[PDB]
Amino acid sequence: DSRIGKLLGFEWTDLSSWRRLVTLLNRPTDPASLAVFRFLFGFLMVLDIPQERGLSSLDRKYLDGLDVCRFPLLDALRPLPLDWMYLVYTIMFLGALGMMLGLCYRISCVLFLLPYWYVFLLDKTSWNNHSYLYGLLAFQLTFMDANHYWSVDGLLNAHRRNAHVPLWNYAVLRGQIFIVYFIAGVKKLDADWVEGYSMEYLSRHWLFSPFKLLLSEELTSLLVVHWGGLLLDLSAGFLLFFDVSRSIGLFFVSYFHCMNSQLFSIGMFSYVMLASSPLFCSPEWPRKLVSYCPRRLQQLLPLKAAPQPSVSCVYKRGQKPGLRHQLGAAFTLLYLLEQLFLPYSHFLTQGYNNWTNGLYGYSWDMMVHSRSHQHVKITYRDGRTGELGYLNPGVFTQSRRWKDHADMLKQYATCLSRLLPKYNVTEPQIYFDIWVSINDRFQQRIFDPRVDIVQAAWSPFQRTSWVQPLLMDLSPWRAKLQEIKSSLDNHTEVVFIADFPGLHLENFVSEDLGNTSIQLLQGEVTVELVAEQKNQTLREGEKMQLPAGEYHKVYTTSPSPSCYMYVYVNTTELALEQDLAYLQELKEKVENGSETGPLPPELQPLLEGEVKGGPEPTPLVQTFLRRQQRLQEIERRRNTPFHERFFRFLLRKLYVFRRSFLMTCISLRNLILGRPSLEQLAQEVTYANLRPF
Amino acid sequence: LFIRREQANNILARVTRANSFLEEMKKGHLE
Ligand SMILES: C/C(=C\Cc1c(C)c(O)c2ccccc2c1O)CCC[C@H](C)CCC[C@H](C)CCCC(C)C
Ligand SMILES: *[C@@H]1O[C@H](CO)[C@@H](O[C@@H]2O[C@H](CO)[C@@H](O)[C@H](O)[C@H]2NC(C)=O)[C@H](O)[C@H]1NC(C)=O
Ligand SMILES: *[C@@H]1O[C@H](CO)[C@@H](O[C@@H]2O[C@H](CO)[C@@H](O)[C@H](O)[C@H]2NC(C)=O)[C@H](O)[C@H]1NC(C)=O
Repeated sequence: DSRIGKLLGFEWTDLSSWRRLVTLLNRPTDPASLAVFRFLFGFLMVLDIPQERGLSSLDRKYLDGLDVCRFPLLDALRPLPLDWMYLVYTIMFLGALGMMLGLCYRISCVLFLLPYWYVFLLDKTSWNNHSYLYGLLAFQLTFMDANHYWSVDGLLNAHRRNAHVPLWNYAVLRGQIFIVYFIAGVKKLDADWVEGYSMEYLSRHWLFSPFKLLLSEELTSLLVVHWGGLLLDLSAGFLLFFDVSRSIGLFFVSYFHCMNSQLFSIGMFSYVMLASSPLFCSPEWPRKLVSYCPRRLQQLLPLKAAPQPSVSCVYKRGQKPGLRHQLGAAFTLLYLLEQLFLPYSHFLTQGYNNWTNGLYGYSWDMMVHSRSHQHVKITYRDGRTGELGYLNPGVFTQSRRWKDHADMLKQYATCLSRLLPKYNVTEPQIYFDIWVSINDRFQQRIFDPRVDIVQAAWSPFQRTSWVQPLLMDLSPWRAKLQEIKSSLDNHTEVVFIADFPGLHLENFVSEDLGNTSIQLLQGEVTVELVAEQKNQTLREGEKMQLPAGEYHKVYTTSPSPSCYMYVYVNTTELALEQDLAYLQELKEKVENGSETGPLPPELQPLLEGEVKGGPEPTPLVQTFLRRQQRLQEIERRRNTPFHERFFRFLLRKLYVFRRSFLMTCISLRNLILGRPSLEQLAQEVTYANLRPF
Repeated sequence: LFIRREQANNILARVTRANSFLEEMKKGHLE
């Protein structure tokens, strides 16, 4: 009756003592909405396992014999053989089905939870924010009585058909969703998001077309995308709770999630969040919806009678709370407190700290940092001969997150140290030099290029000494940089570098990049040409013309970091483009009747379009024909009806699911009966990789 | 796997310019 107790659902007196808080978190409630969320979540995970978890492409990731570098959270974890991995994924699928249909719920939740976290912890390069959310929701749902309504276990056991559930299930779920929204909102108060640097180019998508009818492109790219996102995160946290402001909240959140689904390729995150939004409605909306149906349809829909008493809730007559009620209340409070604390727990695990904070995956800092890499070099020194060699950038790896994070770099170095000695390299010392920029800043080194990473020092609870600090003092320069970058022609390209004192950059400009120049913006550098061993000292605003096809070094001699730039034009491509344009112009002139003189023999293949009964085409002819074919293909792709695209999408997904099923069957047969001859295995694998059509 | 000195010190090389939203599923398949 009290106003303050009706907008929150509990009087203050219910929090006076422990025995009355346990009686509030175990109040009876209708199980209707929890069952619907359970069904949708299980179905979505069933759909998700063959697509994002990687059951389709599991035969090329964990292939036996292939030597690859793994990035597990713990060094003790190791993948099992491929067949047992397929068995693990089969257990995941069975558990997801059990959650969907509510059959053996408490065993199905375990069978889905344990394999999922094994896969999640086996690789650090596949930690999104939605995988963590799925794992957390499974962990919560393992303890919630969500099989009371619309479940097969209800049909089997008569004490769980339309039975009450304690209130703390809804409390935990709503708290999780609110934490997601609110922590995302507060994390998006970084200076980059509120200024318009994260997702700067997203305003060009056609879905933002109506907004441009009233605002310019830049304001649409600042007010709508960034500030709108922040405000929507906070408001989606708060509005859905209160009854007065739920329709508006549901509308905005649904529009937000549909647009996110179309704009990005996150996966099932948007649909899962859409499913989670109705949890804030009344606990009995499916029942009232079922009531408003014809009598004929109700013979298949769930029941509509009031739920029966359950032995998992405390009823007010009195009843002394038992043991499971207290554990439920404690679990709710502790879990929510831990979820609040974990995103801000980076002052304990300082080893994973970098330019950003902590490993990506559990901070809810979605779409806030964009990184661009310019170069990566790996150098090694043999411990016996003393020779120096250079390795490929990303050899023996299946992901590109080892560049940003130091803990993964240490594992990469150790893996290379173990693998190299079979290529005659004894006791290598491995150095790294990586150029990365975040949110359109100056390119700068992320790791020290003089430290032997193989025999360096790294602990999870201490700061790494070989990670360069971010030069945020050069942050305000960005407004100038675009002005420099927007004044160039259609051929010129520009690169920006900022370098530390005492370090030098050695660069080998290719023979194609003629007309390359270096200009200094801030600091003091000396540029050395090694061809004649001549070095020139440069002051601010001095331009130099570098060779094309020789080494050159730039040393930073100032006491503070120095910022400079490269401006280059690809002369070879320009000459090729002019020649190709001339050839196309001559062909057009011949076609329209001009240039009445007989065509050269080299031009004859161009008009004919087929090299038959004549000399092989020149490289210019081959390039022109390739460009013509590519243009025709693009034109054909653009001019396609919608239904063809939808049909191709459905066929591709059907192929993915079919390959997953057939490979899993082959693996299970290998496990149980045995392994047939090689020819039979090859034939079966060929059958698996067959387009449906 | 070994690469020459010249190819390992070529900063100005054509790279696949793009951003990096780490919360995006990789394509996985190809033509
Ligand atoms: C990319 C964006 C947010 C990142 C994100 C994502 C992808 C999520 O999945 C989240 C799920 C739960 C919690 C937080 C999440 C999150 O932070 C902004 C996307 C902006 C949007 C597409 C533009 C439209 C904005 C509103 C809806 C328009 C209202 C009308 C205005 C003119 C006021
Ligand atoms: C050109 O200038 C550079 C920059 O000072 C000279 O290099 C340094 O080289 C000396 C001699 O080997 C080293 O002792 C210093 O440690 C180097 N400096 C740094 C910061 O690393 C280079 O020798 C000069 N070249 C010529 C031909 O005079
Ligand atoms: C400079 O222009 C050339 C044009 O030839 C670009 O070359 C393509 O570059 C790739 C990658 O090295 C080669 O595999 C192709 O053979 C080149 N195409 C040709 C020869 O037609 C080159 O990428 C441009 N940029 C640089 C830095 O050289």
